[PDB]
Amino acid sequence: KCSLTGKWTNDLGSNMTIGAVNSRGEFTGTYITAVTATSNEIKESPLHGTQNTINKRTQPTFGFTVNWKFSESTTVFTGQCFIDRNGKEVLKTMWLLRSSVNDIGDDWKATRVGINIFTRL
Amino acid sequence: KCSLTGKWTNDLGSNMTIGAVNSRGEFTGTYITAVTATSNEIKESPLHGTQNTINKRTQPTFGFTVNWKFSESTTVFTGQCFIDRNGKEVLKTMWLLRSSVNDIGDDWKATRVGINIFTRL
Amino acid sequence: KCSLTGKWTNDLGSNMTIGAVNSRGEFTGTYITAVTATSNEIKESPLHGTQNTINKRTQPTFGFTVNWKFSESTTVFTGQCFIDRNGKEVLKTMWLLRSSVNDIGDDWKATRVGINIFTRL
Amino acid sequence: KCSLTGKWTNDLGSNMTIGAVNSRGEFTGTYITAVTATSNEIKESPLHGTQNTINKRTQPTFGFTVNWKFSESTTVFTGQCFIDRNGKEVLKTMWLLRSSVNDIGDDWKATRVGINIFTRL
Ligand SMILES: *[C@@H]1O[C@H](CO)[C@@H](O[C@@H]2O[C@H](CO)[C@@H](O)[C@H](O)[C@H]2NC(C)=O)[C@H](O)[C@H]1NC(C)=O
Ligand SMILES: *[C@@H]1O[C@H](CO)[C@@H](O[C@@H]2O[C@H](CO)[C@@H](O)[C@H](O)[C@H]2NC(C)=O)[C@H](O)[C@H]1NC(C)=O
Ligand SMILES: *[C@@H]1O[C@H](CO)[C@@H](O[C@@H]2O[C@H](CO)[C@@H](O)[C@H](O)[C@H]2NC(C)=O)[C@H](O)[C@H]1NC(C)=O
Ligand SMILES: *[C@@H]1O[C@H](CO)[C@@H](O[C@@H]2O[C@H](CO)[C@@H](O)[C@H](O)[C@H]2NC(C)=O)[C@H](O)[C@H]1NC(C)=O
Ligand SMILES: CC1(C)CC(NC(=O)CCCCC[C@@H]2SC[C@@H]3NC(=O)N[C@@H]32)CC(C)(C)N1O
Ligand SMILES: CC1(C)CC(NC(=O)CCCCC[C@@H]2SC[C@@H]3NC(=O)N[C@@H]32)CC(C)(C)N1O
Ligand SMILES: CC1(C)CC(NC(=O)CCCCC[C@@H]2SC[C@@H]3NC(=O)N[C@@H]32)CC(C)(C)N1O
Ligand SMILES: CC1(C)CC(NC(=O)CCCCC[C@@H]2SC[C@@H]3NC(=O)N[C@@H]32)CC(C)(C)N1O
Repeated sequence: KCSLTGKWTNDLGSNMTIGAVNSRGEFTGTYITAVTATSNEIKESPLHGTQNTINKRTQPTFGFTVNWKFSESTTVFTGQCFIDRNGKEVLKTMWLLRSSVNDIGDDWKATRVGINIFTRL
Repeated sequence: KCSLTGKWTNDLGSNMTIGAVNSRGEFTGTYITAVTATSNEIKESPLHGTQNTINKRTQPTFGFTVNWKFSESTTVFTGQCFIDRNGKEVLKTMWLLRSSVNDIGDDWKATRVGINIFTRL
Repeated sequence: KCSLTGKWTNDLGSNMTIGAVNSRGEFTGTYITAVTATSNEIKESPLHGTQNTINKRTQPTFGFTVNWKFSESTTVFTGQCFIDRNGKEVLKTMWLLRSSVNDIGDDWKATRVGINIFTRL
Repeated sequence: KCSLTGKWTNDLGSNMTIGAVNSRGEFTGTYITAVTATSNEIKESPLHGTQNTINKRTQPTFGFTVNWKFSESTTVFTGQCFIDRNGKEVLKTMWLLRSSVNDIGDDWKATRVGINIFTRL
């Protein structure tokens, strides 16, 4: 099975624990990033997301928001669960990192984009 | 004030109602998209997200996930609330749309990106 | 007609002059950005791109690279030319801004994404 | 050295040959994609780009446009050359794929985003 519940780790070394997914596809969890651009100490951050429940797909899409507890930014992840050739689950995700800008004129430079690959711990 | 709670509409005509934001910055709501690539009839979809609570910023960043009830995809929004020159609130967001792909080999083509500007209704 | 040749201006106030498009769809030009995150003075920068010519579409897709002459970054634009409801040409583009990072470990944070809308001057 | 000139292959199996980079940082080449969403047979496609020449960086940023000869879309790549721990050259790139849409109302769904990692052949 390819279930979001459990512990995950991505290619950067970030930790991710996801709790039970309810009948509506909602789940919470904690995110421990290995990499930060801030000068603050990294701290465990809550994550909230949902997984698509249409058709009850064996590899449903999902998204979640990480509310960083040491930064003023927000990252959103979206991706899908895959059972690779071997039979091990993989989460392929793309993310957007939103920085805080003091002016709406600086908004053009506030969004970063990137990918992450999560495997089970 | 620039508060996510209330009704919003974006440049595509999509509706968005966000409920109260709790002390942890979590909020739920419903999303009614005006535009769909599916052949299904559009339907109101739940959204879940959080807004950054670090520093009590008057224009905090936020992210939320839309779990489409008529599609098998997931969209994640991230952006910031702005009080423009006049004094009207604006949400500047970028989003990722994740489609469902049956194979991990098709994963490269599953993510769309775009922007939305939300104003109060 | 919706031809890339000529002068353009986007929602940020950036200037853009595109030269003739050759039979292979290649074109050069200059880009004058109104907004910069650097402390350097902005300077006119060359751009190089091509436009798709597969079906001689009235609104072909295109892409080009801006090689900033005052920054160490690179921006790539991709979009399409549209003849809007009125009859005025519009270029709808999305871009990626690549910053220079000293280490491959910092590569995750080096890419920005955003949109631009160009109208004729 | 980390020079764009030569042959490259990415994680999808796509081929890439880049010619000499001139004093202005311009280069051409051909791109052979392993993966296509079209029903057409894949064909070698020209690419045009430039690499940043500011500061004579040993790992300068670059961008290029692929003008697909079998599709009506355009892909733009932007990234940086890295000399990894061992001594291998790696191109870390993000790309935007622009599809052709008949109407400006469909423009919201026309852009895909993704990453590619290129190693020397
Ligand atoms: C992600 O989770 C893994 C699994 O626990 C963490 O790896 C362990 O980290 C501790 C920290 O001292 C080490 O003592 C263990 O030996 C590590 N185990 C393995 C198997 O590597 C990892 O630290 C977590 N990532 C982050 C950023 O906290
Ligand atoms: C977004 O919300 C607005 C505000 O209610 C909707 O606009 C109304 O739509 C109804 C539908 O028949 C019309 O009767 C009203 O005249 C509209 N009011 C205004 C001020 O335009 C709009 O339909 C919503 N968008 C979607 C996609 O449902
Ligand atoms: C983009 O092009 C426009 C058109 O020339 C520029 O607007 C002019 O800028 C000069 C600069 O002093 C003014 O004197 C003119 O009055 C402006 N004309 C209009 C119609 O606004 C604009 O400056 C260019 N953008 C950048 C960033 O250089
Ligand atoms: C990318 O380049 C490599 C290197 O030539 C190609 O790999 C060869 O493909 C031919 C095709 O029949 C095989 O006969 C060789 O055995 C392959 N060599 C290796 C080392 O794998 C590859 O085909 C190219 N990719 C694409 C999409 O054409
Ligand atoms: C603007 C920038 C570059 C980013 C901001 N910093 C942060 O957002 C740190 C919070 C942790 C982000 C972890 C991302 S999230 C996606 C990816 N996947 C993963 O595991 N880690 C990364 C603010 C400052 C100003 C410091 N800097 O400069
Ligand atoms: C693959 C593609 C193109 C997309 C998929 N369709 C959907 O995801 C429809 C669900 C509503 C999305 C609304 C987006 S969300 C961001 C933006 N902002 C806004 O208001 N609307 C848009 C699946 C199919 C196969 C049908 N097609 O083909
Ligand atoms: C990392 C960051 C934020 C960006 C880098 N700066 C630059 O890239 C300036 C070069 C001009 C870019 C213009 C973009 S391009 C797309 C968009 N459309 C438009 O017209 N303008 C904008 C480097 C530094 C470190 C200074 N900062 O910090
Ligand atoms: C809309 C969509 C999904 C895409 C369009 N197809 C193409 O653009 C095929 C041209 C080759 C693209 C190769 C990309 S480029 C970045 C990445 N890196 C790599 O090596 N390959 C991939 C049109 C149609 C309608 C067919 N489909 O549906």
